[PDB]
This record gives sequence, structure tokens and C-alpha cells, in this order.
Amino acid sequence: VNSFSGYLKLTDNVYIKNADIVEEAKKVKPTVVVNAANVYLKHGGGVAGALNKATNNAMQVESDDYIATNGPLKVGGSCVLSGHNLAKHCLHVVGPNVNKGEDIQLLKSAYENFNQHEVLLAPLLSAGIFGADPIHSLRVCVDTVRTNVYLAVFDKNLYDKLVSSFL
Ligand SMILES: O=C(O)c1ncccc1O
Repeated sequence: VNSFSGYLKLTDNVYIKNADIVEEAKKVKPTVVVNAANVYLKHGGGVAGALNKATNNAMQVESDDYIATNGPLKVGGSCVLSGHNLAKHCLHVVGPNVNKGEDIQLLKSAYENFNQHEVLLAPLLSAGIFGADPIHSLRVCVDTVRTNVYLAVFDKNLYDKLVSSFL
């Protein structure tokens, strides 16, 4: 049993809810919240900008020190950093950004990072301002992630379309 409430069950291991991931993290304090990161961990907008704002910019300060030490992530890669006031840990995962011309086949690699964590609160990778089709992102999630993932979908219209169209 866990703390997640009001989710629709899609499969054995994937759950979905119309929710603001920031507000969901604040309520649940999950072990792991996933950030929709870029390779530079520049948390300007989208999910990343919202998570970082909720940490009062402490996520960005920590991220800048990580990049200064380790250099950029890979597209499809991830790193584990603090969850600050939102979670124990934040898993920063870089999905391909279609609006930068990145290979959508890297979306599966991105989701494979989730398998290193037993339970996660996450957004749909490469959705929103990363430009991928969210229906596709949900299909890759279900077909890649084997651990227990709680997907918070910010937009109600998109949530309803994702549920209605789910095979
Ligand atoms: O549902 C999303 O894609 C989302 N986007 C931006 C900020 C928070 C979110 O949960």
C-alpha cells in the first residue's frame, strides 16, 4: 500500500491522474519525483520550471553545481539529485525535445531510467514543451517501465484524451 490517491489504474504498474505534479509532490512527499529535465539542467519552463520554482530555486542552485562538476547529461539519460521540499529525491530525466530535432527513439531509453526506482511520481516524458505526442509517450511508458509509476497529467483535456484513447 502507498499514499497515492485518486489515480486511474492503466496496467499492473502504471497509474494516471489529472494533477499538478508540484501540488501532488507537496502532498505525497514521494521517495522519487521525476523532472522533465534538459541536458544542461536549466529548469526554465514546463514541468522543470514549475518544480524549480516550488523549491525557491534551490533545485537550480544544486543543478548548476552538478553540471559544473560532471558536465551535461545525455539525451535519454538521468541523474539523481535532492527532492528538496517536494520529495526525498528528484530523478532528472532527459527525454528527446522534438522542438530541437532529437531522435524520438530516445524516449524509450529515457523511460528505462525509471526502472532503477521501485515507485515514482512522474510527468509524461517529452510531452508539453518538449513537443512529442503525449499519447505516444504514454504508450512508451507502459511498454518500458516495469516499476510502479504514478503519472500526474497537468491538463484536464489531455488527461481525458489519454484515458479515452488508451489501448
Ligand atoms: O502535466 C504536465 O505536463 C505539467 N506541465 C507543466 C507543469 C506541471 C505539469 O504536471
